[PDB]
Amino acid sequence: EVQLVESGGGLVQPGGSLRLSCAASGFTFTTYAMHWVRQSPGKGLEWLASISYDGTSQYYAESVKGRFTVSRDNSKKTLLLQVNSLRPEDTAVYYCAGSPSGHYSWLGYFYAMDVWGQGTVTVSSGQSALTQPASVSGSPGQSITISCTGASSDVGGYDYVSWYQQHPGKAPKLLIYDVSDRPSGVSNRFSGSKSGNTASLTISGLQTEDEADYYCSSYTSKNTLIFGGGTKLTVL
Amino acid sequence: QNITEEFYQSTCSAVSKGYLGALRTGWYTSVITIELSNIKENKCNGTDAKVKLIKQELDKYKNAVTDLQLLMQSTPATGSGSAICSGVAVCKVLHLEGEVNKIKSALLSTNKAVVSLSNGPSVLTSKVLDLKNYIDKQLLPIVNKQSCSIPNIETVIEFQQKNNRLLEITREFSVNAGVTTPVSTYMLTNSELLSLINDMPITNDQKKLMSNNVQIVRQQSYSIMCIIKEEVLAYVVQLPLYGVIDTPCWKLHTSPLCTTNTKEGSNICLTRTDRGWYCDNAGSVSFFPQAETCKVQSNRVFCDTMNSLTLPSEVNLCNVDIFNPKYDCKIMTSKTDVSSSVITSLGAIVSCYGKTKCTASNKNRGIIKTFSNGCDYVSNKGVDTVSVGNTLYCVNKQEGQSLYVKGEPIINFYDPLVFPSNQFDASISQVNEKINQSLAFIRKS
Ligand SMILES: *[C@@H]1O[C@H](CO)[C@@H](O)[C@H](O)[C@H]1NC(C)=O
Repeated sequence: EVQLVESGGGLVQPGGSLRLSCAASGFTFTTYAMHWVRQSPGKGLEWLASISYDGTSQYYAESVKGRFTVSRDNSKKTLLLQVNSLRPEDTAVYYCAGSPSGHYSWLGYFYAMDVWGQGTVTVSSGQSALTQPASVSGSPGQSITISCTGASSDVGGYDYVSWYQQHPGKAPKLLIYDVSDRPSGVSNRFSGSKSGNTASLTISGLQTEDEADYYCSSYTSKNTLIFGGGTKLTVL
Repeated sequence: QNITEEFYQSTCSAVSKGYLGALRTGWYTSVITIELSNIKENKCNGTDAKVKLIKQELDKYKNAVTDLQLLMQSTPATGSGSAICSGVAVCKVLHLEGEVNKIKSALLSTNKAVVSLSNGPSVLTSKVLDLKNYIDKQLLPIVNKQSCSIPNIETVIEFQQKNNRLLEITREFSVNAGVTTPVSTYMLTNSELLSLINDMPITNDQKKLMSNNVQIVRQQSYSIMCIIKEEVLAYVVQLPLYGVIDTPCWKLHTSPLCTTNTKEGSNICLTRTDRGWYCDNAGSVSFFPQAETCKVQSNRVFCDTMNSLTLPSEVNLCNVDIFNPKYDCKIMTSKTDVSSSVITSLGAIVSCYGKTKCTASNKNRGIIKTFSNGCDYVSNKGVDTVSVGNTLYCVNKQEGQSLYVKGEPIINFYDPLVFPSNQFDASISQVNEKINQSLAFIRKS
């Protein structure tokens, strides 16, 4: 019962400002670092921002720098993201995520995400520096493998690659952190590797629960986070 | 205004009046923070000199942080318990959980910020160095890869420059058991000192006073190490507060007054005691026996009241009439007639006795006076040096007016045989009672 819930959104005017926040329950805030991650409909994931346990350091992605600012009140136990100058290309589901490392402030020491939320919609009426496949057919009881290809700055130079399982219309769950380590509640069948510039997550003894979309992320050497395309596993 | 002098021939003493004093009566504490980086550097294939230099400077940063941590883990000794209590109470408040989180939140956007603690003091916190921003942005992405990337030499030099102040502060806090004085520029920069003086709840004459005599302010301050917790190094600077400014002050110089017989066994000596700085304070006199408790700058004087004595103002009347019972004016006695000189502020007292060569030669004209046996005084107007035996003293050449207050040397009023010469430190009434006891010792026999 480590529960995060997002808030603020609905329909909104192209222009003006907009505030989004989060809520923490089931864990100690001062030990966790926070992330904001969004997702357009029927499209991939895109990173946004992250703040350390003390809110001192705060480091963003380039595409959204400036128009966005992330804040945190550790006394009231919430995390805030303000949106200025909304654009019609910003309409997406905005997710709240957490990372378990505390007393640390470099983005590399909390580059993975394991706790997520439902997501709130922000719509306005009148994107992948990593690269994965899309079509991956797999008959049950066999082994297929997904390719997350980066180039030295991401994945290659840093043994810092994570892997996530997101089911259609639900929060993402963590599968692999570091390069091959996995958290609890994760089946043995989940297992990931790295060879130069390409990391690869492998899965054997395919089941029905496993038909889903899967993502990868890495530290970037530029002090940011990069998210892949997203691959559609089909069971037969 | 103008500093003047009055030499009292009757007591073989000189008093320098006219100084404007600044006596320390309070402490103003302030918290100085340095944002540090909690890192877990990890091994890469490194050989090239740039990776080693980065890892070397990085190891000096890690060992400096762990050395400062074990310093607060085991620093129970206290250098001066009577002067660091006010700051130690702040470090003890900071040791509570969540208080460091409070100052970490208030100084999030600015360098300086006021923080209301839970015990009520409104202390001023200042983030003078930000190493966490530099380590997390410029160094960890270069040396936390599988194999180290090759960094350029500009990063190596900029990191040695930023890390240097941390190493020197850890050096001072380690060798002195966490309490260093004076406060060095490593502990507090001149820019930070002037801004901290400017931001104090003191009068503008007091800010101008501390700002034109910043070195004296530094010599009367303390730097106390608090705690290293959650990527934060905090330490308190305790600055002097001069509640009394431009107060009248006096300086006493004393010298032995002996008789001038040719027999060392028929001469008696006497020297006024309690020589030093005297300053007016609320209708009374603050006497400072220790020499380091008063630093003097020109007309100005900066003294510390922590180790001082409060006496009634009638003690100044000991300079013109020492035999007056209205104040028990203390002296020391002996039968040791050894020559000496005291360079006063506007001149020089010379006590010459026995077979001794006393002279006052000038660089441009020879000796204009050879002193005879007894106690005398000379103004600095026209006099440059004073020679006593094989020892040469220099007379201070500051311009001012001297006044020779004539009177007979009091050593001629004492019978040598019944003088108490071994009694050492003694009040005037004590010696007078010893003389009444010796007349009682002669009537019966
Ligand atoms: C000593 O005796 C004389 C005799 O009258 C007296 O005047 C003087 O006050 C006495 N002094 C002391 C210290 O007792």
